[PDB]
Amino acid sequence: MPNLLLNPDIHGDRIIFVCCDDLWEHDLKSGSTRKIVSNLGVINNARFFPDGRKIAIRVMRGSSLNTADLYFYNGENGEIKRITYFSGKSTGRRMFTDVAGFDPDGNLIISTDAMQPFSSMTCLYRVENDGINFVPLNLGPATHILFADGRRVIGRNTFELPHWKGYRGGTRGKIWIEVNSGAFKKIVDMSTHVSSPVIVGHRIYFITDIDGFGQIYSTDLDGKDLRKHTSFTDYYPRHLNTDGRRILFSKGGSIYIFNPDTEKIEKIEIGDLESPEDRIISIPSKFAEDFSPLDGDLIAFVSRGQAFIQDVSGTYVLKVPEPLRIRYVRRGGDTKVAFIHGTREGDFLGIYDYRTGKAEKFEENLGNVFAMGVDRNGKFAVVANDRFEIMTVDLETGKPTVIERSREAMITDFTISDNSRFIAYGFPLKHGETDGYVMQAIHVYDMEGRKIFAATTENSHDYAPAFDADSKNLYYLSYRSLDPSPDRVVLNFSFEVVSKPFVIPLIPGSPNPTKLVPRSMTSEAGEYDLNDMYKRSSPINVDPGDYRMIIPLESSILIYSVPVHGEFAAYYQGAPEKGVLLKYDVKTRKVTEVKNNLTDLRLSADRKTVMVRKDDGKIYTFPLEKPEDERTVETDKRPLVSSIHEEFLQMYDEAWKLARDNYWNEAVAKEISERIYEKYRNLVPLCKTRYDLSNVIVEMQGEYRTSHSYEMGGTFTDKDPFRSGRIACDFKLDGDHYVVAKAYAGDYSNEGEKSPIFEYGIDPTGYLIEDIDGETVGAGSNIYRVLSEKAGTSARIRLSGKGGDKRDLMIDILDDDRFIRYRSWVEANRRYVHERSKGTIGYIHIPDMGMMGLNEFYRLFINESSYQGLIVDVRFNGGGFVSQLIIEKLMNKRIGYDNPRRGTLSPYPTNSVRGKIIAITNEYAGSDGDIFSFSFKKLGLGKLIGTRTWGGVVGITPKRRLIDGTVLTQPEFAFWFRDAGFGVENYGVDPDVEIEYAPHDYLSGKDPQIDYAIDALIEELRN
Amino acid sequence: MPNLLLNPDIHGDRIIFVCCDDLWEHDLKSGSTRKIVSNLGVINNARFFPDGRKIAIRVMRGSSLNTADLYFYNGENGEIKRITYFSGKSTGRRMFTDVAGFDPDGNLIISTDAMQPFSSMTCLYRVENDGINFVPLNLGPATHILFADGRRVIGRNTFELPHWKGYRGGTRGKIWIEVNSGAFKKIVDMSTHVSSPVIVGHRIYFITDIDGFGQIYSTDLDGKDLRKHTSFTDYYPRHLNTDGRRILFSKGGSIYIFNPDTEKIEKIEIGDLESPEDRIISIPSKFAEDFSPLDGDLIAFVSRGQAFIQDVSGTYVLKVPEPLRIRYVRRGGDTKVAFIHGTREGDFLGIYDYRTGKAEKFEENLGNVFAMGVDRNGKFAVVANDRFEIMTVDLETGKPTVIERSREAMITDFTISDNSRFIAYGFPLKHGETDGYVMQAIHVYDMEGRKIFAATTENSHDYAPAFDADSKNLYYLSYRSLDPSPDRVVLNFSFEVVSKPFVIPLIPGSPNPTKLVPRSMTSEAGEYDLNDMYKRSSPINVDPGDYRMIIPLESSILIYSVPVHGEFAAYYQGAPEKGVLLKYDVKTRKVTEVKNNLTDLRLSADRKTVMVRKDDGKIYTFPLEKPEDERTVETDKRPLVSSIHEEFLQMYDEAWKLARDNYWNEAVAKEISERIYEKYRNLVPLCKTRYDLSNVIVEMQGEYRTSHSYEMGGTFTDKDPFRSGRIACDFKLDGDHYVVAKAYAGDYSNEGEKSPIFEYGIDPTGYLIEDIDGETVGAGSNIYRVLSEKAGTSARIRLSGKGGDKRDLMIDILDDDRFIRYRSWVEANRRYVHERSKGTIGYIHIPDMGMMGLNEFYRLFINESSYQGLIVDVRFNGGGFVSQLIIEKLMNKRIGYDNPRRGTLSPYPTNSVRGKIIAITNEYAGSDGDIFSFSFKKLGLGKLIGTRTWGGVVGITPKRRLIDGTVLTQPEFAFWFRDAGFGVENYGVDPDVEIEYAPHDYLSGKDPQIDYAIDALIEELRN
Repeated sequence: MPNLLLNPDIHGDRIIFVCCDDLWEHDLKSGSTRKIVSNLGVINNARFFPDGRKIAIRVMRGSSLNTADLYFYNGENGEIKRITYFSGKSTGRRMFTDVAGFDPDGNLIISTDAMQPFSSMTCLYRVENDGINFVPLNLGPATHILFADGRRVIGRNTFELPHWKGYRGGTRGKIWIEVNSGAFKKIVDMSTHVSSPVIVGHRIYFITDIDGFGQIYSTDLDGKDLRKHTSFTDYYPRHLNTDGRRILFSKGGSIYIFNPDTEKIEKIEIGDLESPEDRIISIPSKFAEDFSPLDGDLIAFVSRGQAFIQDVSGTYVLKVPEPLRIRYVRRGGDTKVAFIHGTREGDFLGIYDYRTGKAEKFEENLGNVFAMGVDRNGKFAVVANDRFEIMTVDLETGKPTVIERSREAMITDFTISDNSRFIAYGFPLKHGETDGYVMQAIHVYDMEGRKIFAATTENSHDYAPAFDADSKNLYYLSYRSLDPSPDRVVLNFSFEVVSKPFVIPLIPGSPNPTKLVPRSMTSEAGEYDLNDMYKRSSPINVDPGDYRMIIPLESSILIYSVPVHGEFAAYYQGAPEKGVLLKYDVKTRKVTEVKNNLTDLRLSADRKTVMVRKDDGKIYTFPLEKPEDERTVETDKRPLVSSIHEEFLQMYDEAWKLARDNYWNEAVAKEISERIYEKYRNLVPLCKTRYDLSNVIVEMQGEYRTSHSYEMGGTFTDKDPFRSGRIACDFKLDGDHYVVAKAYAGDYSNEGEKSPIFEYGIDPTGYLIEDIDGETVGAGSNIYRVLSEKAGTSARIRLSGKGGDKRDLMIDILDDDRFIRYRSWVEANRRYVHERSKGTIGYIHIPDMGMMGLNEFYRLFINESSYQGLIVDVRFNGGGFVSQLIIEKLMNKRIGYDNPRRGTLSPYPTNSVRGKIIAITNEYAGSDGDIFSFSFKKLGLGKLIGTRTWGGVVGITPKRRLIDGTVLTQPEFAFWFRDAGFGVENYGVDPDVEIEYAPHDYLSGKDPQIDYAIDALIEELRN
Repeated sequence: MPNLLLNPDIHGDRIIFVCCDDLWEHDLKSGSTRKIVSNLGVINNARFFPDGRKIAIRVMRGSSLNTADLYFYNGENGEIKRITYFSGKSTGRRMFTDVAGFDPDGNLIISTDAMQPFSSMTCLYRVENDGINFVPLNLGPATHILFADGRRVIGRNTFELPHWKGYRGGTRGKIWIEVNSGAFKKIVDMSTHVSSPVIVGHRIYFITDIDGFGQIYSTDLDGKDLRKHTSFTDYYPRHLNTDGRRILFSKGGSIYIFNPDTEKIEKIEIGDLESPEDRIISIPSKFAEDFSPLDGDLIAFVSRGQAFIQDVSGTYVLKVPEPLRIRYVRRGGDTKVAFIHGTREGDFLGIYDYRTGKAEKFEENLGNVFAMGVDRNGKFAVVANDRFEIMTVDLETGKPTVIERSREAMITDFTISDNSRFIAYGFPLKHGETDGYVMQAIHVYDMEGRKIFAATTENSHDYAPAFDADSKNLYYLSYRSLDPSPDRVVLNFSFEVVSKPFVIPLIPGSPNPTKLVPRSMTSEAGEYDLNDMYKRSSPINVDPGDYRMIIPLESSILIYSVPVHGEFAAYYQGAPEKGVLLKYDVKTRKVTEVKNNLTDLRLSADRKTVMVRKDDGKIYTFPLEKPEDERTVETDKRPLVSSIHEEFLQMYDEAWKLARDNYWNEAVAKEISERIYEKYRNLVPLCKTRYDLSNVIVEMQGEYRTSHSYEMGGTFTDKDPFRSGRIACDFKLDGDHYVVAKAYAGDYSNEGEKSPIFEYGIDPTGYLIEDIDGETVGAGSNIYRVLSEKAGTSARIRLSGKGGDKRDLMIDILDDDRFIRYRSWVEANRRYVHERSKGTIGYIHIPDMGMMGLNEFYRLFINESSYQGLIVDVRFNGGGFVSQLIIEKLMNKRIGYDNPRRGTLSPYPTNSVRGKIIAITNEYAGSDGDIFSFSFKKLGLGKLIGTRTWGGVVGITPKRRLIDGTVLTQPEFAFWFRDAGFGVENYGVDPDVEIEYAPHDYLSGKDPQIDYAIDALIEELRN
């Protein structure tokens, strides 16, 4: 059982590399190997210093390796020391904050965005005093910095891209070079991506897959004389590193060597190194899901692919006796529960009796199940697959019977009548193969006569169907109560609270039960008749809002309400939505609160037990009759047990299946999948850590050669994320004191947009930081570290300005100051554009096409839209989906005015740009950012200035995760531009005018992109 | 900066050893070193298998390394695997559950007490199927098992004893040997302790300090031909281990080699290996203490030697700017706090103003301070030292002035009048230099006239003095309200609730304020007169109970009550005592509850703020006027920061000082201390882990050559303790199924004394365990592991007995079953003694001389005391202090009877033993156990049978701990037996008849000690 070796570095006979997240050293001479450093978290890069004595190491921390920082290793005394306290943000695809290289003097040059507004601004910094001070090289963003003959060699976006093989977009790795002690020239700019550059002698060796596969090449210090050296076919080579003599690298999990002279490729022998305990223990709550209430006051829940029947206490627990991957568990009888078991083949229905033991599992495939339920009389079950089908499976025989198939989306919202006769469900529809919206009409299926009826019309969104106990009327919710709500910032209106409940008696002639129509004055007791029942529909007198569930009770109705709120947290942090359980008494027609702070709710089949999760993450349970009596559902009593190798295989196959099942093009999928499966499956057994699995999985995802194949979430370590103390400032070591080199601030009156020092009425810029919380900082005291240890609290900071000016304030040491830096940048550029255009041009910047973008666009769109000209800077735009909405705005043309008796003119439309517009874009703007760029030109809103953009317009919508919480993504929505097709994908967008931003432009402190834009508009504004 | 190397093992050129809790391997040949295993917790022993390929490792877990288990290491593939799930209990002095040796076949033999009733029964077991099955060798308790010429060599109690150099007690390490394929003979039994035995050729090499220091010796396989090989003088050698050729060992932190042939000693070169981050982060709550409320609703508290001023929230925190070791912090003004700083020299008073910054620290030494307080007007402070002095320190000048010095105990209970004029305190006294009890009388000191007065008489215990706001009357509590409470088991009575409050008006003529004597009917307003004030004393009408504090308020009085409760938990688990704050309204004379679940309480100087800790460990704070409004005091917001090397030095010096300051003999102390200081201080800088420090400290404690020098508590790891699933049963692998070899049970009707399976009315013995919680256990499934994973929960266990008998019950998987095994043993021996003496002899066993002992003694004393003869088995007795109480019982002689008209005779006394008594004792009974043994003979209660006992009769009473919570102990109370002196110490007690318990006696399954006892009594019972 060998390991998965990777990311090596060489120096003489010694060779360091990574295995099991730890760092190892190998001596070709003796042939021995040893672990030189461990227990620091997950390590992915280790670099030999010039002398070959010390080693710079990049280690990641946080459950999902969302944070990272650099460490030093002295192989002389075995000393270990943290160098940076930046807590750089990183993801699988962009593992920023690493070693850039070493300067001639033998000093370490790092690449980080810790002090930058945009993650992609991984600017270069020279490390001094072991992390005490940091001197910027002002060469702009870079991933590698080599030196040759006194010439700086810069590698841009030159990190590996395993997730996207054959990438040819604008963010492809490129190489520049110095020519005139300050002048730079781009020398390697192939059609494909260039990664991991090295210089042996006077040639730069790098990797690219221009020929269709990853190989090693080289060229003189002028990007000329290209040569193809290796000819691999098994796995792409990665992580090139050298010592000046030979080149080192990794492939398919082994460490190889390439001698530039001999041009010979040889594999290093290392054999087995480490085989940790395969049987691991996990905490059920960390991976729990699908919590459901059963009879006898029991509970059912799924975790890490396993299922359990336990009591609220968590003291008596039973595991369902079934192999890996239980997707769903559902009450199917007094002591019987029905489950959904998934395998590489698909999803299958199962049944288990936690009393006897009988667990006969079916074999009839159901495809990819996403919803499952069982009638109250354990006769059959209802299932929804990704084929958009809703079906009934005979819980006795196992024969699934398709009832109806939607052609727009899955039928996951359904309910069964208590008498097991009707099945009401939401049926997504469209009235055209290209409609912009998808309607949803409730459908009712009758088990007798086997026929479908329309409970609702197909003009809006009707959902949450639910029958009453006696099964006499069908209740449901709908967004039909249209009534606009005003926007407090932008002239606009939205449908905020347009949800309302309705009812439909299954017996014609019977009135709305909530209308309290005296029995003596009605003549019900007719007979079921579901024909044209959508005509008998009636609403229930309850104020419009945002309802997600309706539960009909004897003399009351429970409703789940979701108060209006922003979507920022939900969009970026996946933060759960907050609701509250409301009660409506039919008699009194009064509403009340039953339970708040709910983020999820489930209800028993008997309607007597309620199970819910609150905003605190915990799960509770209480009787509907006495909601005051809730208990906490504990599950962390019994350890969760599993096998790494069994889970890793399971996880690989699922990742491999989703990638295949969700790829936008089914054809390409059948081929790529079938051609990459085995190849990458053989590496799984070499994996010992979640990080090992990641390497295998990502490389296999790259085999689809498309954008948006990401891997997020998942548990990679038990190490806590790195902390970084921030006060929105820039420090500089000058003598024996740290000086406030810069004090970031954007809109003083906005929230969280300035150095917390400003609250004390003083701009820290220029002042000298004496000490923090008593401890003196400076020449012999790392301020970065001290601040790190105070992150998230308030500390006393003694400062000193001009003269005898001395301050001693309680400052809030923030955990992050990115946004403050972003806003600072935007406001700077905004001030710049005004002054240079003599107050005739506006400025607006769009960070992404998500909630934040929407925020930033409108934040300035309301003050900048009425200038002679407008600059819509969309550089570094991270994509999203709201581009269409922003374009729609800019699309407006001013065609009139309103003349008031008093006041100023009112432009019509209001959201109309006054004059000429111009867009700025770089290679760091992609996805929706790609779409926005192409559109801006295509619609002729103005000229596009900058550099070709990213080029990944195949959207995604993940709907399933791995048993460890990992959320993988698959390019499922290919964007097709009219008169261009899918051309944008794997290419990007070409600006009308290309304005490069060379390393020398950064050294001169000039932005050639924004300058051109401004100067260009002034020219157009001469008319 | 080198490391502290230790506990090595050798094999050829390779040499494994421990450094920084991790295991390392060194190759003499190449001279290189590497860490072969880490992150398992703290490792102290590593043993090479025969083939030299695999390695057995013993690792400890739990904050205080209170738990341990064994792991395997395959140097071929680098596989790691946990072998045992016993969760063996261990302490610094007795690190049980380790590798005993290897049998001829190359199998691992382990020594553990996991399945034994007494910790000292570290019986031998052969490991099979990598921990699947365990086969007992039935050779009795052993620490080492070697083999030579087909002869078993057993080493009893042969582990190292660094804490007690020159130990010559009965538990001293000894060596036995087989002579007749079943017959054993003791061969090495020197006067001193023999540790770490090895066999090179045909000689056993071990270590002993018979010459006054640790050295290596050897003798033929007959304990003959003694030879002294080494002649060290720097540090004792430890952990001998060999491969058959050369011997390996450690000394003063280095690894050495000894060649039996050459007889040459050589040091192995290893140099620096690991130097972790010196700056560590700790959690304040984990080491907090001395929490105190200040003004402005602020809080003060001490942790890990540091002090802080923070708000209840813990958001605004200030550290007191003072070097290590702040013992106490006390409010001394609006923004000023007084503190007690400790150094190697002693304790000193200090003052800090968290507003300005002025922190002038005094230099006048105060000795060892244990109580400190400041008047309400920040003029002076009151201090109590271990010299038994109470003094006033001028908070301005610094001049301490001794007021009074007790000669019995410290004066820690004192209070200052609000007007700063009187100082009331408890003054411990005796009316004889040999009295059995120490009385305590409240004393009052007047700052004006400077004279002491007697507030109370010296006939009992008067405490908790407290003045009223106006400083007109002095309140206090006393245990004078004598009134006996009946014992529900043993004919006895105790003073349970005899506490009551009293008051003393400082102005003669003034009545008891609580008596509500109409002002119009009294003529107070006299003048202070403290003369014969103890005559004016008066009680306050409040029911007797167990009060710890009394707080006089305007029209009410607060009293801290402690409901009667057992002391088991408090005695063994140090569990805090539970109290409740009560309120007494002077007017209504009615009592009420203010706050419960309190385990500690503090009160502001203004009597308006209350700070308390509840049984949940958290700290709260609430206004006395509105006790319903309490907030939680948080402190874990700001990380606690420190330096390992600065703390380690601090901790060493303190451990070194306490050891010196508390040794029973001052003379011996001055010499030993001064002679061992530097020698062990030079090792501190080599320490990197708490375990490294422990090694140094323990060795230095051993330099006192006395018993009771222990080291408990302290934080050694962040690893959670090992878990062990137990159901009071013994399993045996038979084929492919585990069989219940034994089902332990003691008194079926008592609590926690039988296998939880019994509750289902079935004796598991004989049955076959099929599966647990679904998972099948047996040949290919470690039941020990499975049970471990269900510890502390209830699991479904399928069993199978004779015929088609099959059970399926929900069993409680316990975390431990020691007590159930102990009770089983006692009951077995009890049943045995009855049957063999034909029902004429009783049996009683005393496990220790603590609360449990008291429990077990009376548990059987009431049914066994009236037989013709009695056996008081006190083997394995762990000591304590209640021996005197048990003797007093047995001391009773039956001299009469009560003849009833109906019923049976009543013996007088009731607690009188009917006839002849006989005691059984082994080397595993010590301390009070030692005292009991000597006494039993000395008083002639009967004969003593067994083997010489432990020999450590120098008691301890720790009263101070290290900044990391570590609790060190120092032999402070030397026991002097009349007509024998201190002879018992370092020797033990000699039984009238010596009955050894050889290994062959265990193999025959016979107890020669209990047999002799029974047979001997029958002989005496012939009269």
